[PDB]
Amino acid sequence: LLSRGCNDSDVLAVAGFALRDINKDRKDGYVLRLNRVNDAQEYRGSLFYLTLDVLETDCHVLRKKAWQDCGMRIFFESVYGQCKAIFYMNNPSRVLYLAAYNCTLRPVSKKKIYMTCPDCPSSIPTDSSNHQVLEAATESLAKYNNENTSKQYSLFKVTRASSQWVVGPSYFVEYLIKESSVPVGLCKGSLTRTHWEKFVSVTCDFFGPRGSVQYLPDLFPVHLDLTTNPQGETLDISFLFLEPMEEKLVVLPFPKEAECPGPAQNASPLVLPP
Amino acid sequence: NGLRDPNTRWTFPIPYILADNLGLNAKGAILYAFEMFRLKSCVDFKPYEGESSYIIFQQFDGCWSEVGDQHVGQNISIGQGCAYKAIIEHEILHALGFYHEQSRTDRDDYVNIWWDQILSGYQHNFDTYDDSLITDLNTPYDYESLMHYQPFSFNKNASVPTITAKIPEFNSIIGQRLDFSAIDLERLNRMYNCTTTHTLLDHCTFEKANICGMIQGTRDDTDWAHQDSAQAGEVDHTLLGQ
Amino acid sequence: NGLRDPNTRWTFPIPYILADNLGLNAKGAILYAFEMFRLKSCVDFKPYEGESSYIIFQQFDGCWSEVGDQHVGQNISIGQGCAYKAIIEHEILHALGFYHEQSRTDRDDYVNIWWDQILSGYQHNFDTYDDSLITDLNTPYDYESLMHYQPFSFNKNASVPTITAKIPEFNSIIGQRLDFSAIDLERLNRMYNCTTTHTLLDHCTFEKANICGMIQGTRDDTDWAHQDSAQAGEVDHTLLGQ
Amino acid sequence: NGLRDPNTRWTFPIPYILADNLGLNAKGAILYAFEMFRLKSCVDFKPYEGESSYIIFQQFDGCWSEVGDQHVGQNISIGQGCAYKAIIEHEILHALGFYHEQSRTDRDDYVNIWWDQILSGYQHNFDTYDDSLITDLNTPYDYESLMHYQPFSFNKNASVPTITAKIPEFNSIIGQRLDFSAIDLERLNRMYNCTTTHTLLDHCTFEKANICGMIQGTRDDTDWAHQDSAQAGEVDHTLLGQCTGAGYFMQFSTSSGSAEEAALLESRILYPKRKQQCLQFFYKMTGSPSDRLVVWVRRDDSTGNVRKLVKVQTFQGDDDHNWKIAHVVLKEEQKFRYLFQGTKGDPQNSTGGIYLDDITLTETPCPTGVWTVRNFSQVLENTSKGDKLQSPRFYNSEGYGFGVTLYPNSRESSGYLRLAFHVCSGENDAILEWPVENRQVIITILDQEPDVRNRMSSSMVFTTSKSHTSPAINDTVIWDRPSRVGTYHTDCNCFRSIDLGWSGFISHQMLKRRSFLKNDDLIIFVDFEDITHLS
Ligand SMILES: *[C@@H]1O[C@H](CO[C@@H]2O[C@@H](C)[C@@H](O)[C@@H](O)[C@@H]2O)[C@@H](O[C@@H]2O[C@H](CO)[C@@H](O[C@@H]3O[C@H](CO)[C@@H](O)[C@H](O)[C@@H]3O)[C@H](O)[C@H]2NC(C)=O)[C@H](O)[C@H]1NC(C)=O
Ligand SMILES: *[C@@H]1O[C@H](CO)[C@@H](O[C@@H]2O[C@H](CO)[C@@H](O[C@@H]3O[C@H](CO)[C@@H](O)[C@H](O)[C@H]3NC(C)=O)[C@H](O)[C@H]2NC(C)=O)[C@H](O)[C@H]1NC(C)=O
Ligand SMILES: *[C@@H]1O[C@H](CO)[C@@H](O[C@@H]2O[C@H](CO)[C@@H](O[C@@H]3O[C@H](CO)[C@@H](O)[C@H](O)[C@H]3NC(C)=O)[C@H](O)[C@H]2NC(C)=O)[C@H](O)[C@H]1NC(C)=O
Ligand SMILES: *[C@@H]1O[C@H](CO)[C@@H](O[C@@H]2O[C@H](CO)[C@@H](O[C@@H]3O[C@H](CO)[C@@H](O)[C@H](O)[C@H]3NC(C)=O)[C@H](O)[C@H]2NC(C)=O)[C@H](O)[C@H]1NC(C)=O
Ligand SMILES: *[C@@H]1O[C@H](CO)[C@@H](O[C@@H]2O[C@H](CO)[C@@H](O)[C@H](O)[C@H]2NC(C)=O)[C@H](O)[C@H]1NC(C)=O
Ligand SMILES: *[C@@H]1O[C@H](CO)[C@@H](O[C@@H]2O[C@H](CO)[C@@H](O)[C@H](O)[C@H]2NC(C)=O)[C@H](O)[C@H]1NC(C)=O
Ligand SMILES: *[C@@H]1O[C@H](CO)[C@@H](O[C@@H]2O[C@H](CO)[C@@H](O)[C@H](O)[C@H]2NC(C)=O)[C@H](O)[C@H]1NC(C)=O
Ligand SMILES: *[C@@H]1O[C@H](CO)[C@@H](O[C@@H]2O[C@H](CO)[C@@H](O)[C@H](O)[C@H]2NC(C)=O)[C@H](O)[C@H]1NC(C)=O
Ligand SMILES: *[C@@H]1O[C@H](CO)[C@@H](O[C@@H]2O[C@H](CO)[C@@H](O)[C@H](O)[C@H]2NC(C)=O)[C@H](O)[C@H]1NC(C)=O
Ligand SMILES: *[C@@H]1O[C@H](CO)[C@@H](O)[C@H](O)[C@H]1NC(C)=O
Ligand SMILES: [Ca+2]
Ligand SMILES: [Ca+2]
Ligand SMILES: [Ca+2]
Ligand SMILES: [Ca+2]
Ligand SMILES: [Zn+2]
Ligand SMILES: [Zn+2]
Repeated sequence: LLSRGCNDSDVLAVAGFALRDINKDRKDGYVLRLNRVNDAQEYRGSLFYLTLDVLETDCHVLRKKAWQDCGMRIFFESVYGQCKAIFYMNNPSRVLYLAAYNCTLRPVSKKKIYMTCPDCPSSIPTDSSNHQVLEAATESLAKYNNENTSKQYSLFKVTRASSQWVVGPSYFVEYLIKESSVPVGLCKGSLTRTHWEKFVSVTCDFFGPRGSVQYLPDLFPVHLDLTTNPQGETLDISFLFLEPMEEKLVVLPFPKEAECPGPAQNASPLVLPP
Repeated sequence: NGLRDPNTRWTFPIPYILADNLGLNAKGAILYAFEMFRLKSCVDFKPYEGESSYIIFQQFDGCWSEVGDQHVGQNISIGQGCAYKAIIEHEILHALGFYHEQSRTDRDDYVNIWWDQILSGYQHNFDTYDDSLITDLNTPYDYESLMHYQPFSFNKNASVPTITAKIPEFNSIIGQRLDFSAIDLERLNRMYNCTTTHTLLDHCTFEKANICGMIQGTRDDTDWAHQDSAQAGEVDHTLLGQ
Repeated sequence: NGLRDPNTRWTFPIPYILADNLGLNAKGAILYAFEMFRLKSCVDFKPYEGESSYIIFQQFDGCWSEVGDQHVGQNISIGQGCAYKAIIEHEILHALGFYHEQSRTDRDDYVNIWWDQILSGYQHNFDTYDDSLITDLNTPYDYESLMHYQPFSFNKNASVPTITAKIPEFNSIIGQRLDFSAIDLERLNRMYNCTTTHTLLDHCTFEKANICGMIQGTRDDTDWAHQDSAQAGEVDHTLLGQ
Repeated sequence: NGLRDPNTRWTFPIPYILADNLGLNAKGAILYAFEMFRLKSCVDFKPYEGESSYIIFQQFDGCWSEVGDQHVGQNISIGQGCAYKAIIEHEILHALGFYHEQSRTDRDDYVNIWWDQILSGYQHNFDTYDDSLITDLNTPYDYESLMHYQPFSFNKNASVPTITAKIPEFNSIIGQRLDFSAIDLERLNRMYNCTTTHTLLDHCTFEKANICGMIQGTRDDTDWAHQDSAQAGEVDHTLLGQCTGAGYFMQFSTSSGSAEEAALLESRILYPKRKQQCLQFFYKMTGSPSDRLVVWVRRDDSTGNVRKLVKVQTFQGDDDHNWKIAHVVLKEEQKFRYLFQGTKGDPQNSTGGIYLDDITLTETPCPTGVWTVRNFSQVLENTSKGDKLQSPRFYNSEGYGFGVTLYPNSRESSGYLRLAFHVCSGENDAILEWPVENRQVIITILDQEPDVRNRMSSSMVFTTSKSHTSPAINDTVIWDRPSRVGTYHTDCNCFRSIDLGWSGFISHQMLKRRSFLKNDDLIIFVDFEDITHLS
């Protein structure tokens, strides 16, 4: 394999399509953003094994926006980590294809956020055992079902959540919805319960290659060894074409992670793998 | 509780922006909080005019600030329900390089943290800092601090406090949100070398025979007595015969 | 009474030379005055190391200082008897840009000058400076000031006062040579942005319920009461039951 | 026994690491061993700061070192039970470049190896090295060497020695683990070109008429006599009348003249290398109780003139008239001179004077408590097995009261001295943290030689620990507050803990050698200091 510099311009181009394909496969959670190429190793078109260090954008994967259309999350909201990937590009046929991936993600260290900004909403382990998260999402939904009545909506799933305690308990939530079947939108919301008076807010916004994703707790382990075979093991990409060109392919064991790493889209150690 | 590194200091006035996502009430309350800083300290604020570091105030999720001057300029959030002056003063004290009072290095001497009563994943909000990160500004731990968390902060059970004073009387006082404490002003002044304040022009209580540099006319007829509260039933207002 | 122009302000530590024409008593009295400055303000002193301006203290004729930092470095004189700590402190306050208290712009509101009782050839030592030359530092005229002249100063007749307070009580007070007054420190601190004294490390009178951030041990058997001074003989030392 | 190749030499200070697999007791004992190197040689040590060659001290299996500087940096092991200073000193001598003494090229001229008594597969540890590997540094074979091996070394049968001296007396001496031998220090000095040592600042036995460059005041009233031990019944402490015409000391007669007449004896100027020093000396006050021996410092007044007097410690007459030992903590960071004033008090009630001999001045802490036991040879005969003596109660720097139990005849073995520490209740206990979690006891039987390089003071070390317990105290920690957990003694109106230390701290046949019983009496030093800060 020809190991490729992480700043190599063809690799920098490939990484943006590989990431788009990774999002294309993802059917739940949030659109990932490149922070910086951290590995790229090439079998010989061109087949790349990769490690991309990555952030989370503010857009859910069910939203129709491309990842380039979207913004980065604020420091305290941040999720980040590593995507490991296998992707091919044929220069004559202009082919661009992710074969497989595995992505490990973490929230930013809740300690390092508190060290940078003490009142910043600290992210919550996402489950139904946080009854106040359920109360926050149901209250923000109930507010929207009063702000509009041309349609009415139901809570599908709570996705991202944080809370704060500077005015009493303040909770902040993101959740999927459908009408009162498949979701129709993502809604942000909040609930702030001062002893003398509630406050409620809401927004509503409206709407493959084998791999895996995990949002692990904070203070990047990943696996993608599709074969053990030192001679390599067979793959086929010949289905991509209207005519029967001979395009069988080889996967060898996953390559281990001087023109490296690439420059970061956000250089803060809050969102940087080791 | 002050961020030690002197690079993290502002240079007054702090240039600021009020984003339009703030409700009118929040914009007005932020200006009222600045008038309290200008009245109790040499801290001042100016509208933004192209400075490298500045505060932008915005109605984001919750109510929070980065700590000290971030030299690129920085967000303060004042989320819905955080309009009261003391919350704004608390956040502006974070932008002015202060941490919470229960995050002092010595805090364990002054408060109990009931760790098992804190909500899971919220234990960090009670992380202390070492004396390399933070100065005490040679001041005691102040329970009456605006930075101090209320007894029920991040608690599992609404009947049960997260944090309590080792001097049990201060259970009732920790996390007052009236105003700056006297020691919070002392610390802010020791941080920013203040002595005057922009908006207290004079005061007098007459406790000194100097009568605050007041003088008595001579084109008038007589004089006001500098009357001593010793006479029966005839006390001053400063001490009311105390 | 402070010189308005900020260029006239020292930058601490003020580097000093003690000239060898000074007696030992005068050298030691100077270093003792420095300890009082360091103890009551952020004013600090260092031995000379080639700086552009510095004080040299001298046993020249009389006891006198140029006012404020002359950026070439300047004489102070300490003639016989000016070895007294308060007279060194007075001359160092001149060096720190302070004029006499009876030379305030408003001084005529507070003190009579008996020009007829001044020695002929010395009336100009009772000149008063306009407010473009001097600030009040937003302070009252202070009879207790170390910068004030006593009643019998430059007088023809030893029995007859040159200068008297219009509040007549203060005739018994003006031109004290004890120490800095509280307003002399308040002025000095406003002039130099001093918030913390170099040597006052801590003080406590327990007047506040946080007991000056003291704590009680748990290794010991028991605790000290924070005691209310209310019982019949058992008064505090700060207030003596006043 | 020194490694010949000069590329194997260290360059001082030796940079070191204490690995956290070391117990606190081992960490403290290693630093204490470094203090003994600095007190007897120009060897010095420093914390590691990224140097190429260094020692990392660890708690591996057994207790060992690589020999000489290994330029990549090297391990020392101090396995459990190796804490005692002499073992640490032995392994640091290996790292300095010394092989075992019975591995000398010429050893066979001096010792017998009973090869058939050695364990099979260990005999190679008794190999002798050629003169191309090793120098003698022009020194004889030393049976007293700390680098020697005990008779019972790697032996099959516990009754039978592996190694014996050809001169049969030294069978009782080989493999001493008191300290460095005199010859071990001479070799160490000859290897590294040492002449001074970092932590002996001064000493004086008054042997020369020069009086060690001391002087006498002239602003005082009179003088100390530089007094000859030849006068009957008035022996100095250095020789105690063992030699005619050679024992000398300072004496200040208080038997005549007025009260409050005085003489200053004043040292030569000293340039301290540390912030603290301990002025040891020996003295007598046979004169009226109202006589005062006052120790003073004259120190640099910061103009470079040594004229600032500082009264440091006053010694007053007691019923005892035999030679006492004194230690005065000095705290000098600028050049100075130590001074003795004697003050005459009621000469109408003095038949005697004040005496000084055997001064030593080390840049160290002082022994925290010092016990003398008088007529110790007579005590050692009179005492039955398992009888005890107890020290009066010392206080450490933190205010913990403590003492030592001496059992002159061990009940645990014949011909051995047992010596043990205990905490005592005292006026401070109510505020101190209990148990004594990490305080490090060092007990030393002082070798009474003024020159610290001539001293082989026996010393044993332990750290009071949470693991130290007994059923006699319901399996609670021995170092808990002595009013709770100790036993009462009207003998000092104290509680005392259960005692911990060593059965056979030293044998009688060892204690009778050297200067451990110099004036027919025993001197024990105790230190008891917190070592939590090494964690
Ligand atoms: C005169 O000095 C003696 C002791 O000094 C010795 O005798 C002188 C005459 C000279 O020869 C000196 O060179 C020589 O050192 C004083 O005698 C001592 O008095 C004290 C107080 O009464 C006694 O102390 C008590 O001792 C008992 C034990 O016996 C204890 O239980 C007590 O607690 C207490 O310590 C001491 O025994 C006694 N010593 C002797 C050897 O007699 C004498 O008091 C003094 N005279 C004056 C007028 O000062
Ligand atoms: C409050 O008052 C303080 C004095 O009491 C000010 O502290 C001094 O600020 C100086 C800069 O204005 C510092 O000088 C710099 O020091 C650093 C090392 O700390 C050097 O590298 C720099 O070279 C030096 N600057 C120059 C131009 O050479 C002083 O060190 C510092 N003194 C002390 C004792 O802290 C505070 O700046 C002031 N703060 C505010 C918010 O007003
Ligand atoms: C005590 O604190 C004062 C603030 O409370 C300091 O006062 C500030 O000093 C600045 C210089 O160090 C002044 O800047 C100058 O401003 C004028 C316009 O007023 C400009 O022409 C100058 O170019 C400008 N100088 C520079 C280098 O930019 C501030 O105006 C001034 N602020 C006030 C309110 O007076 C004192 O300096 C400080 N004194 C000491 C001894 O610490
Ligand atoms: C204790 O004193 C010893 C002398 O008694 C010192 O030994 C001398 O060290 C020199 C280096 O510092 C040696 O010079 C080198 O010698 C070798 C051959 O031995 C040459 O190849 C080198 O070129 C030469 N060095 C240079 C720069 O040319 C001396 O030869 C050596 N003398 C003897 C008699 O051995 C010890 O080094 C000293 N110990 C310490 C720790 O300082
Ligand atoms: C203040 O918070 C806002 C939150 O919106 C930050 O603005 C976002 O920043 C990221 C990264 O630059 C962009 O992708 C988004 O498009 C921004 N959104 C908006 C609405 O501008 C902002 O960067 C924070 N910091 C400052 C100093 O303003
Ligand atoms: C929240 O805290 C309160 C106060 O400690 C708990 O109240 C106790 O509840 C039980 C019954 O569940 C009663 O037997 C006790 O008498 C109550 N104690 C007091 C002091 O009133 C309450 O149960 C806690 N709830 C949760 C969910 O933690
Ligand atoms: C100093 O002032 C006093 C008071 O004005 C003068 O004292 C008076 O002198 C007259 C004679 O000229 C006497 O009759 C009065 O009895 C004095 N009064 C008092 C209070 O004693 C004094 O003469 C003046 N001296 C000088 C040298 O000017
Ligand atoms: C000191 O001895 C230890 C224990 O053998 C050495 O530590 C490890 O030793 C094995 C075998 O050499 C290596 O596989 C490990 O990588 C070593 N780890 C470390 C942290 O060194 C150690 O190397 C020895 N020497 C020194 C200078 O420490
Ligand atoms: C260790 O050495 C001693 C001394 O030679 C041996 O002692 C003998 O032991 C036997 C009984 O086992 C007795 O009959 C002899 O009288 C003992 N001799 C002496 C001189 O006391 C001992 O046996 C040896 N042990 C081993 C295991 O070799
Ligand atoms: C020590 O021995 C001497 C005799 O040499 C005797 O007089 C003295 O009382 C003994 N002292 C003690 C403490 O036993
Ligand atoms: Ca009037
Ligand atoms: Ca207590
Ligand atoms: Ca002698
Ligand atoms: Ca003399
Ligand atoms: Zn806060
Ligand atoms: Zn060995």
